[PDB]
Amino acid sequence: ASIAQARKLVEQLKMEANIDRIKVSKAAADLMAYCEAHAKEDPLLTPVPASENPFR
Amino acid sequence: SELDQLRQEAEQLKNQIRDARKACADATLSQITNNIDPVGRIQMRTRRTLRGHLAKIYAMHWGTDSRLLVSASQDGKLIIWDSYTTNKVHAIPLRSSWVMTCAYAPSGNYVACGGLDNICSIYNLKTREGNVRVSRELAGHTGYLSCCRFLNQIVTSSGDTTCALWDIETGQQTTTFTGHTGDVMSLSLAPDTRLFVSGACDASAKLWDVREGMCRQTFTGHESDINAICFFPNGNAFATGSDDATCRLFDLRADQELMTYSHDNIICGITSVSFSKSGRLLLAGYDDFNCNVWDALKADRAGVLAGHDNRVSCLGVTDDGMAVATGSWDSFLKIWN
Amino acid sequence: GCTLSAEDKAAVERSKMIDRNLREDGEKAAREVKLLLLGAGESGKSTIVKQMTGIVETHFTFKDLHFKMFDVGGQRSERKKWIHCFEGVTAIIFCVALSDYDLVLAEDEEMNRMHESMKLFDSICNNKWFTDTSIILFLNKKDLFEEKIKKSPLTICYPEYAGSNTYEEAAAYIQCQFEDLNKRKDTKEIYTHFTCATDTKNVQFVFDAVTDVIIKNNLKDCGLF
Amino acid sequence: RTRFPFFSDVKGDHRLVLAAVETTVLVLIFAVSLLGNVCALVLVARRRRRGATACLVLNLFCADLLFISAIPLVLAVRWTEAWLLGPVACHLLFYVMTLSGSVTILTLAAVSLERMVCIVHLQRGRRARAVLLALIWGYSAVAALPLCVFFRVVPQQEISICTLIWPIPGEISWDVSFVTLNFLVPGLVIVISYSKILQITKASRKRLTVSLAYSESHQIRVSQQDFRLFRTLFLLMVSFFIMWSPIIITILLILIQNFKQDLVIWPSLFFWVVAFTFANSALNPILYNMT
Amino acid sequence: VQLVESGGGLVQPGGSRKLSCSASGFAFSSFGMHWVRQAPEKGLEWVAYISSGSGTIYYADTVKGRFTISRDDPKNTLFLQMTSLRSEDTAMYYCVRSIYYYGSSPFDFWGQGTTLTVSDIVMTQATSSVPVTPGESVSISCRSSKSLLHSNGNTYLYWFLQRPGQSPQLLIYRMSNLASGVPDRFSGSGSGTAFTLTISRLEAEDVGVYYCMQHLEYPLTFGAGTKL
Ligand SMILES: Cc1ccc(-c2ccc(F)cc2COc2ccc(CCC(=O)O)cc2)cc1
Repeated sequence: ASIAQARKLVEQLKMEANIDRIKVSKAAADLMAYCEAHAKEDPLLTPVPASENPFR
Repeated sequence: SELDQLRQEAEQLKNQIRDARKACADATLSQITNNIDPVGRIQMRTRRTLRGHLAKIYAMHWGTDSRLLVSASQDGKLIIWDSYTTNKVHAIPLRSSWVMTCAYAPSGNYVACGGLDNICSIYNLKTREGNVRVSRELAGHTGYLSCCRFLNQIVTSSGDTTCALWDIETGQQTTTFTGHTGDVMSLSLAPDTRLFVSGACDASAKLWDVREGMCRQTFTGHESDINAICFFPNGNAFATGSDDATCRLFDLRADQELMTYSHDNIICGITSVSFSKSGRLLLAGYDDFNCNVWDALKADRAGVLAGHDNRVSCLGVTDDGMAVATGSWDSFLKIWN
Repeated sequence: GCTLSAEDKAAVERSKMIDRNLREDGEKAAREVKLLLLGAGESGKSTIVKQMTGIVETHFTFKDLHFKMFDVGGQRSERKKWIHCFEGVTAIIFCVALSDYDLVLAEDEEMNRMHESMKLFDSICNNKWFTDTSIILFLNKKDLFEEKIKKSPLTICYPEYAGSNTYEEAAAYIQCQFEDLNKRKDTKEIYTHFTCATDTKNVQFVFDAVTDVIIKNNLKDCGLF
Repeated sequence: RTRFPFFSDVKGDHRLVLAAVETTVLVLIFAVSLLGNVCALVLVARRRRRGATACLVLNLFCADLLFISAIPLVLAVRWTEAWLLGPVACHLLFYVMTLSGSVTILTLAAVSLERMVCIVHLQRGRRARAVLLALIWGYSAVAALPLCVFFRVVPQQEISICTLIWPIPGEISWDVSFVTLNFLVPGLVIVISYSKILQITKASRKRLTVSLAYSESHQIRVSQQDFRLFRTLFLLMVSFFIMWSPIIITILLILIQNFKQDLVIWPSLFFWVVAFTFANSALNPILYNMT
Repeated sequence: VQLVESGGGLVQPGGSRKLSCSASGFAFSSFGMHWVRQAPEKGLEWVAYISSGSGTIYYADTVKGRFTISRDDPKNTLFLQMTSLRSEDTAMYYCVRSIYYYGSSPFDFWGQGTTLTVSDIVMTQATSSVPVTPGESVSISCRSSKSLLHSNGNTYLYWFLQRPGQSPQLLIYRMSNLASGVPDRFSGSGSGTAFTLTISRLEAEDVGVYYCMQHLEYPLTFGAGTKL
């Protein structure tokens, strides 16, 4: 009886469709803000001096 | 029939979900991120080369102090590295040499190891006897173990299309996550360790809630199997690498894709994916022996790490963000910077 | 070694001892033969493993040589996601049953069983990870073959077959049909063998084939080949 | 009384053309051998970490560089005349050349024996290779020492030549010993090693046939494959005996010149055998690098 | 984990003896070992050291040429052969296990002692006695000749504790890290050449002698110690 599996899948899909969604512009702005508010704390992006570097 | 009615209702519901997803899209990330300053070009030199494995390396994980490493190779060995002095701290022999994943405890006390034996072994590094011994073997998966991540709780994914949250103190699965129709290949754990994500050969990634064991969301868009997955450092975005030579950036809040990172000169699949400490760079190890470094906030490429003689199998960026480890089938790890 | 502390020197010495142990272990593990055993359902692997939960490993010792047999029958998953883990095996032992004329698949009775094994053989012989690994082709249950062929003509499986309906002539045809699937005729060699249920020369044939493979590999990496 | 010069020619027949031709061929050999051996050596060094094998072939590759580095003095003397060169190099030039030749022969024999023991003794030390290389270099130095101390500059209008001075006794006692222990022992070593490799391969091939494992049109492949291996082994067998043989026969000829007192050894005939011997330094990186 | 010692007793001067330590309960083959004595003067003095794989042996300058240290892994034993025992070799010899990798405690477990009666960076420690009633914090000070802080960031200072009638035990390694099983009442700090150990709430189990030791370079030197 595959009815149980189909009903479970329908229930899961119905649960997933009750999630509110923000606009993609807001998420893009949040990603840009996080990437710009931590720019000074990224050693791979801005190379640190030889004294600072532990692998030199 | 009843089955057909349920199938058509599910199709209508999926259509509604798709319409909801597309009704909240206004501009691609590459159109809002068109006026920022480009990163340019990034050059990384091989600061360290870690040798000692006598077979293909499949797993590698960074310690939370950004100094100690663990690596798993098919010669039946799990090696822990100092990664500053290139010293070897521990060499752990495995009962099953078909290891395909390893994890490092965030407290530095335990290491996990699994593979084609369907068993996740957990080893205690800090004992009073001076040796590393098997603290607990976890069994219950019927397919190969593909990924494991510490949370006395560890979450593992298997080749039997199911994930499992365990309890190392007892040894039994406290939660079982089901819903994938293909082998689950990769796991990723949020920085808040409450919502994790698993990608499968179904070309889909599912977001699971640890506390309730219930699938919050499902993300699709790949045209082939998903091999590697990661979170953005703030835990609000995806990073999936698939076999169709494309990386993708999904968004949790918008439940939608943002960027696809692909180039015509690349035709081989991605094996590993990781971000930088601030999330501006996105690293990706490929099958053509090198590791590309994309600009993630934009879509352009930034650098290439082509100092490997075989397929790049595992990749990892420290918690501090200073260095990048990279393992390959040529049996050598390389710490870049 | 001049700016190192005493504890730093002791740590370096410990690391060197670890490397020594790793090198000894890897030298002890490179002197042993690794054979990957494949096959189809009820092909005869049960008799093959007797005559000599994930992966099933089996130890064997013949003369001064050690063999590791990697049965992978019990792991139902996506094969292409873990088959490359076995790249570098000395040989692939492929077992096929010769009694697959009147037998059909339980899931699909309209499909023949011999073609089902030919598909697996074609997929594993032409795989991109085993372009240089030799194949030892065992053909099991030749005692039921010599009595089934007299009542059930072999033409049911092969509409294009044309020849005498006897054992010694059909065995050659089936051997050639299996061997013709090799598209790499210069890098891979197939060592076909016809065996019964009560034969005791299978392990010697495996030893001979693996010694030949070892000789060819040693000639290849020394530059002479 | 009348010693035999080595590199000094009157050039009374033809004017300046022999010098040009010798100079051009010599520089061509210099360039081709240098480039071929340096590329072979860099590939071997690159593949050192990946192969992780006791190749032992790089010793031959570096040994040929000594021949190519001793070439320019001989070329300059050929372009010049009367050996317009200092007495110091007369001690060292032929010494380093003989050292190069002896170490090349010894490494050829060592490679052949290593291959024989590798295939015969089935695979499925490291410092021993280094100590054996040191041993062969030391033995070559001991054997070639007489050549660096017995050279002398003598005027032969008078013309200066650097030639060997020997006590008949002692000369034969060293020549015979050198040829026997550096061209008949390595020759037999390579002969027996390659013969054993061939016999092992044939034995395996004809032992698989007894327990039938070859179908029709597959014995064709193993037959065409058992001949492509015998040809390579045969050319490796014959190159050693056709490249290092002219120098041995001319050594014997020089020894016999003292007793015969004939004109068997011409000043022009020499330095062509030596050019042919230099050609071995350019031939070697081709045979022992078939990739 | 246990180390049981034997081979002591009264010996006439000019003779020789052998001390044997047997290890039971840990991977002895991966632990370096030290022999550290203590005269009736209550001053611990490092004597000898043998590496994990026996590939490195160190001695104190006083005992070179007369003491031989040797380990046997299959039977888990450690031997000190002593020749020409002078009258200054009356002590109670202790055996110490020691392990060296990134993040280890190299002096965690000590032996129990062998009485033997026969018929350099200097460590200046504060005083010999600090009489303090239980309940209040107690501070102990220790100073060295030169700075112990290495270029790699580690300062190799160790704080021990010997109770009346027992062997010493590790309290702090590298001036700031607390040993396993030691309550968080103890803490260590300092810099350069000046170091301090503070106990927030002294109880009846803190009475004994305290020793500061350096591990920057060999030989290892112990402080005189202060009684509490
Ligand atoms: C085993 C081996 C190795 C290398 C070479 C070799 C190669 C190139 C070359 F240019 C010269 C030589 C050898 O040089 C001499 C040797 C002996 C004499 C003796 C003459 C007398 O007795 O009058 C004179 C010259 C030969 C044999």
